[PDB]
Amino acid sequence: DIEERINLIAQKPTEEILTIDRLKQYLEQGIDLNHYIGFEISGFVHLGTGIISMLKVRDFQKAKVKTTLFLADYHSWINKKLGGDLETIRKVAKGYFAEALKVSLKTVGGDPDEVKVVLGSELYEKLGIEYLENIIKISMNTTLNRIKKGITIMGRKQGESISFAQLLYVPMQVADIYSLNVNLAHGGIDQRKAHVIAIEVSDAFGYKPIAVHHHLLLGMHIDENIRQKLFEDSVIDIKMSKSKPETAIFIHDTPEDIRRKIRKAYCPIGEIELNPIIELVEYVIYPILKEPIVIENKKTHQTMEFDNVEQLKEAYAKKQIHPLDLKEYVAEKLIEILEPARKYFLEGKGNKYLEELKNLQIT
Amino acid sequence: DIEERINLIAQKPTEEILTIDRLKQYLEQGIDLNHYIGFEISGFVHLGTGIISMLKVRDFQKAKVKTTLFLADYHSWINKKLGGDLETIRKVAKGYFAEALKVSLKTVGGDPDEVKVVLGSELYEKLGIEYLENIIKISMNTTLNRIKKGITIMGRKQGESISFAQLLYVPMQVADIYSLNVNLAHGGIDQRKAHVIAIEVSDAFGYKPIAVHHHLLLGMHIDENIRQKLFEDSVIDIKMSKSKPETAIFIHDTPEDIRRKIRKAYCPIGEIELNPIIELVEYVIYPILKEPIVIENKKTHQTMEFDNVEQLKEAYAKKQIHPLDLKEYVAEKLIEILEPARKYFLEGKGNKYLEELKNLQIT
Repeated sequence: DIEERINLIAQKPTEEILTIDRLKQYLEQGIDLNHYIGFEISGFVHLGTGIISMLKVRDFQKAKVKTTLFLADYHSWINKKLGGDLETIRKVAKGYFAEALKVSLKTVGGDPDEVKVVLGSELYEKLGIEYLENIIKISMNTTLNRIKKGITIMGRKQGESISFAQLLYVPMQVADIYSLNVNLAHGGIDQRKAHVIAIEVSDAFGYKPIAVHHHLLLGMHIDENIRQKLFEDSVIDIKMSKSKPETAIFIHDTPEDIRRKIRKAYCPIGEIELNPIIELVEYVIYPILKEPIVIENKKTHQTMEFDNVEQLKEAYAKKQIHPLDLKEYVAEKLIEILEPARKYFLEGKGNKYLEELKNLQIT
Repeated sequence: DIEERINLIAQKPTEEILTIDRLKQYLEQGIDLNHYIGFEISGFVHLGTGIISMLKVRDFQKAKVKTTLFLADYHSWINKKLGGDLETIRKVAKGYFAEALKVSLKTVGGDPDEVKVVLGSELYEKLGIEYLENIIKISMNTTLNRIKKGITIMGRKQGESISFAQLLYVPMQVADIYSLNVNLAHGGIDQRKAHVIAIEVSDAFGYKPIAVHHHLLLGMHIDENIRQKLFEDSVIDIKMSKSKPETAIFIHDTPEDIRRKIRKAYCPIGEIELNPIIELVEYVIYPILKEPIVIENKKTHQTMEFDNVEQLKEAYAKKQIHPLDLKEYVAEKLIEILEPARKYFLEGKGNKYLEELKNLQIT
């Protein structure tokens, strides 16, 4: 069973695990894996922040680990998110953002009742001094350059204007992992540097936490020629974010919005290296539902069935699949998947949080 | 009476007050002045750390302000003081260091029962979240360069090896002032930068704290030619410290030790600009007891009476006072002043803390 668990933790949404041997030792000795993932409360919940993260949380639940959803309200308050008002960030956390992550977990096929939602302020108040001690013990075993290099954890460049709270962010995040006795730290690949610092200070806590980083799902508009020829990739990268609404596919977007956003997305004829459409197939659609991928051509009336995403990338490199039919298949699949979440947020209980907590606070 | 209070807060041990107008506005409106002074628990208590600081605490008590002695155990634990063990630093604080500052306050002529001794850990545990919030609010309104320049608060150079906890020291000290609602921040002139940062973040706390900095009492051995020709003064300065025992006059030193340390001290013939002996007269002896300064020459059998330290510096510039007679007068005066403290620490209750808490912990 052990290998099935590792495969289950190191599945397709996973991009990198540090380290697979440490995870093997942690299962050989019967050790119990605690997991959380940090979420800055910023903007609506889209596919990259919600679906793929919950795809991993569910994959962790099947692997019989403990899962936890962490709402870092202080980390968002440092980055001046949602107007910089702490009370505003706290409601979206306790209200809109938590219910958004739980319905996304149920949508991808997880149990929202089995995971634990922990707010940052309540955790720091519960521990009290132990949190500040962990911060100092981390800061005593790390350098300023390492913290000044781990700015990409929050999605900010090294050249952008700074504040000492943004530097304090990094030991605070490392303190979050140690405070919750988390053995399996999880997040995006942009959250790698802070997790590496956590392993570097395991001497002051008694255990090395294993870091798992999923694939940062890539936005629809990479039509801008940010050609990457080689810090360089970390700064100039662009992904599905919240300042850019038209390139973002939120879990509560109208089917018309999903169609018009998928349609205007970047999709070359045979290119696969940076296609935002096949990435939705590889990291969102197929991981949610593993049934064979069927696209329906127009010019030829035959359907086109592939057992797995590798055969799709084969056929797309051979220019056998027209981009409009792949786009129309992705849009329809995303509509059928998100429709439960859309009903909650637009037609059911979720409307109170989405309509007011997020929009009303916006000036 | 107002001017008598300002004179009483801005007396000879005071080197600089920021700002005298702000202190005048704070007394014109009847505002109440809260005071603390931070103490890293490091080494024995000598004249610079104990006597002159308590001379100001007593001067503050006469000015009818509230006084508080703060034992920054986390700040010493960051600087790896006393072996870096938190529990060891906590006992000297609760035991040796607190009783040392209180008997020094009673020696200079203050009330040890009127001041409040506050430990850092107990304060941070009492406030809990409010302390961490204040730290973030300070760090959000300050830059990294300002914190990277305020390293001299703990007595460390910019070029020396660093740790992120030493940088976090500075917003923590600013958070100490705001957490205790301190309107009159007090310390050495080396503690000026952190107090300036506190005024710079008064926007996030609702009041500008007034900073008072006393004269850093200067060590016996400045015979080394650290000639200062112009950061430069802050790095290369040398003062009465605890790594250098022979240049330090502790409050519990044997009269033989005080004599042999005063005797080998630096004392030019007519120079006054850097004489460690006249500084003991100007900032220690005369402020404690304001009776006319009487030195007794040997070659001429006449005594030499001066109303105040300015006339001493006049006569010393005229080479009318031989350095051995000034040294023998300073040594005898320091012996008669510290003898109450010596009895407590060497012959009375203080021996248990001094003999064991400090020496036993040393390996």
